Amino acid sequence: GIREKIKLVSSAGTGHFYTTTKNKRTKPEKLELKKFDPVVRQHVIYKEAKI
Amino acid sequence: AHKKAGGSTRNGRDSEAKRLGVKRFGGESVLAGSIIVRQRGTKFHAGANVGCGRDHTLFAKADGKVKFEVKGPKNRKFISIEAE
Amino acid sequence: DKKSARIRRATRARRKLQELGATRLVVHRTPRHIYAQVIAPNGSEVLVAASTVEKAIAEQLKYTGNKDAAAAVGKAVAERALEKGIKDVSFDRSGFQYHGRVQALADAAREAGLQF
Amino acid sequence: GKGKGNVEYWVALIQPGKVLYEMDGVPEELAREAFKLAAAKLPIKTTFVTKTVM
Amino acid sequence: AKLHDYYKDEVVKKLMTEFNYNSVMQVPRVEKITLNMGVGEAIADKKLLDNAAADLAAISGQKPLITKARKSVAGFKIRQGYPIGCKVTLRGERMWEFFERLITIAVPRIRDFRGLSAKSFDGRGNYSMGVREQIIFPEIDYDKVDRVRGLDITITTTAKSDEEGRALLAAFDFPFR
RNA sequence: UGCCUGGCGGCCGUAGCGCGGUGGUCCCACCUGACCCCAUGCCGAACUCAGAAGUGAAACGCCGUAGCGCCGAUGGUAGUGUGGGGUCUCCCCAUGCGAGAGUAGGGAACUGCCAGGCAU
RNA sequence: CCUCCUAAAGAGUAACGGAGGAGCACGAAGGUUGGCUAAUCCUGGUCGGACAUCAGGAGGUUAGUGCAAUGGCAUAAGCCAGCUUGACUGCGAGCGUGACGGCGCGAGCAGGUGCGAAAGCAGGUCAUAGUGAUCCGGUGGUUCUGAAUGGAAGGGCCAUC
RNA sequence: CGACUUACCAACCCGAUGCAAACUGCGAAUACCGGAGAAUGUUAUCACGGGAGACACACGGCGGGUGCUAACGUCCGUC
RNA sequence: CGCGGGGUGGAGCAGCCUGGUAGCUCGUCGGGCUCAUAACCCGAAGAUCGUCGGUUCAAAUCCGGCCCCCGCAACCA
Ligand SMILES: [Mg+2]
Ligand SMILES: [Mg+2]
Ligand SMILES: [Mg+2]
Ligand SMILES: [Mg+2]
Ligand SMILES: [Mg+2]
Ligand SMILES: [Mg+2]
Ligand SMILES: [Mg+2]
Ligand SMILES: [Mg+2]
Ligand SMILES: [Mg+2]
Ligand SMILES: [Mg+2]
Ligand SMILES: [Mg+2]
Ligand SMILES: [Mg+2]
Ligand SMILES: [Mg+2]
Ligand SMILES: [Mg+2]
Ligand SMILES: [Mg+2]
Ligand SMILES: [Mg+2]
Ligand SMILES: [Mg+2]
Ligand SMILES: [Mg+2]
Ligand SMILES: [Mg+2]
Ligand SMILES: [Zn+2]
Repeated sequence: GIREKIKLVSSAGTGHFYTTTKNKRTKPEKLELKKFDPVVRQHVIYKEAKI
Repeated sequence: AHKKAGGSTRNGRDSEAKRLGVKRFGGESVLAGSIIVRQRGTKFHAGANVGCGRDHTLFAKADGKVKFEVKGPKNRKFISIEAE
Repeated sequence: DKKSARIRRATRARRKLQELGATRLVVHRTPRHIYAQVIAPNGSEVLVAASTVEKAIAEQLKYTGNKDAAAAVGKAVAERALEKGIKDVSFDRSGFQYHGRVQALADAAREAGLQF
Repeated sequence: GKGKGNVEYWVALIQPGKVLYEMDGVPEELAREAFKLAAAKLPIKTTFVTKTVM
Repeated sequence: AKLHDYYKDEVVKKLMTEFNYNSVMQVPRVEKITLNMGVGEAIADKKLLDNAAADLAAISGQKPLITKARKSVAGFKIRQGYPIGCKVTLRGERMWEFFERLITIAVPRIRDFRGLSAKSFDGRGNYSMGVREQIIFPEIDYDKVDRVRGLDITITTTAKSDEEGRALLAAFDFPFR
């Protein structure tokens, strides 16, 4: 709906990415999270990117 | 007055019945992980060896026999699994 | 009431422990005395009990209501539990903020040997 | 068909024994005449009853 | 703590002899002193609430709590969570300090002061009195008073009834009438 | 063993509320004071800490009270499964189940474990 | 598609039957730890009232639950605050529900995390709506294949539009 | 600036009455699920596989919606 | 009878579809210029939104009806 779709790409260099939805207007700041990366099997910083 | 008049209705909507209610009744013997009752909100509560899922579905966590009892100060209904 | 609020606070962790089946080291802190009990998972049998109210513990204490009296009573209850072979319990702070006398009792028991 | 109908009048379902009208402060015979006149306007058989302790 | 000592040494004796209390612990105390100001004008300029809270901090020696709307009211154009007042609660030492300051300084500075009402006991023993002007407190500098911020003061007491409450307050030389 | 108190329960109103009284050696509570540990979207109020002067005032405990709440028969009534019957949109009979409300009445809980105090 | 009733005390059950809602929202409104308890009314109180903030009482959850209705909720699922990413990856005993496609619940196991002293809780939200199969394609990984051989094009598998 | 009544309207609470599919501090009969026990029944049960037909129903009884407690009306549940 | 609208100062219209507040013109009132009137000039007031009841903290607005006013349709036999 009003929320767009973004992908959180791993910062561990795997190329793996989670996907999620974000309210662009109300939270313009990018989103960073510590999410598990199965490729390197460690929790690493995941940062926002367009789908 | 010849044929008829006319007039639409605003209703005629409803939803698929969810098949809630007690699945395994008191005295039955369940396998671990058997759903004992699907419900909306903890109408029944989780007693011994009984777990409550997100949709408040009660599932037996141990093999045995179901047992309903009124328990607690609020006279609530608890499902327990007697060890069998 | 203060004790009503304390009971309301305690009830959640008490029920969690009671369904888990853990042997329960329940504390009870008053302005003058600090009591400790170890209770069976059914809740109706007192395994061990150490308190500052009793002479054997009190006579080695200056004031019965401070961190040092709490350490003494925690040491005593832990040693009696180890003599009864209780070994492994779980801590029931009974709503009291885990801090001060209660925490000192907990550390005394942990160092004496009770596992929690 | 095409839905239900519109509300036209309001009724009160009557079962035997229901004490419809009550009256006080009048002589008994005049009460009988008044109740006869009223019952003549109703579609249900009636009877004249009095007050009792229980 | 001057008035606290005066309490414990003379007011207790007066109350014991007067009401024949069987226990000394039955004598009324002073639980708390609450100073409030409802800055209902903050909804236009929020800064007004900050300045009023600064005045209350000057009066009390105690940073205030910013009380917000309990429920949205449209008759006053306030939404839930809008800050619309500031309050302070005083207990013990600062209780007694402010209490003495009030009685023996601020009340005399009230313009045209004739005597505080004895009808302001809320049926239990709590005294609520309204101060129209914050200039009566020397803690506030007159020359910077941008606006006449009032306030209201609630002396909360362990008295069961207004009779006992007002006897306790009057024993403190409280200016009734 | 007796009685009081504290803790953990059992049970969940015959157990709760009201009203009257009573308890401080012990316990508990109020209480005293905040470099402190710890703390209040302000406040040693609460949480916490160091204590113990005083009072059982409040709370709590106990006792007594029926004004309520609560429980509550026997009987009858309503409904109702099966089989029949009637002037059948409602009923009746045979047989089985049998309430709800109400009435008499009961009713100011009872009980286990551990610890402490007192009298032993 | 969701909720109540009809629906005849298990499930299910129709009508152009009687009532209402959905085509989302949230990086926190999620997790955890610690803490707190509502509506309303009365009394007293500067501007300030029927309704603003303050204090006390009665009351008892008659409140709240991001949005409908139901069922729940005091151990709170309601209200604050700290740290946070479990709104994790691979599975999954056993069930429930469907003609099927499918849909749901799920302890436990492995890895690696968050909160807590710890027990423990956490693979989204109190639950039930918030949605569309297949094909055809697009993007990123994957050397699985890659028509003589080595590549590559393409295709497959995994994530996703 | 300052105050009286009434002819009446009526909230809360107290007591007394009724009504409800979308009300419940109560609550059956039946039906349903599970367990044990005999007798009886040509396995009457389930799984797998070959072949189908059928998916226009009708009336009567009991519980209902709709209709006018109308219809050999219409839509349901169970015989 | 069905379906789409409309009800806003004294008259005609906006506003409302995006709930936080009602404007324009004519008219009315007071004064002014005129011997006087009209025109004209300068100031002012005026509707709480058909109506009932909801929703919402707040309803002209959203909703459900109810009342009245227009428009389309009310057919095949
Ligand atoms: Mg339908
Ligand atoms: Mg009975
Ligand atoms: Mg059903
Ligand atoms: Mg049925
Ligand atoms: Mg939430
Ligand atoms: Mg939460
Ligand atoms: Mg929800
Ligand atoms: Mg090749
Ligand atoms: Mg390739
Ligand atoms: Mg009913
Ligand atoms: Mg067909
Ligand atoms: Mg058919
Ligand atoms: Mg048919
Ligand atoms: Mg049929
Ligand atoms: Mg039939
Ligand atoms: Mg019926
Ligand atoms: Mg019929
Ligand atoms: Mg027919
Ligand atoms: Mg037909
Ligand atoms: Zn002087």
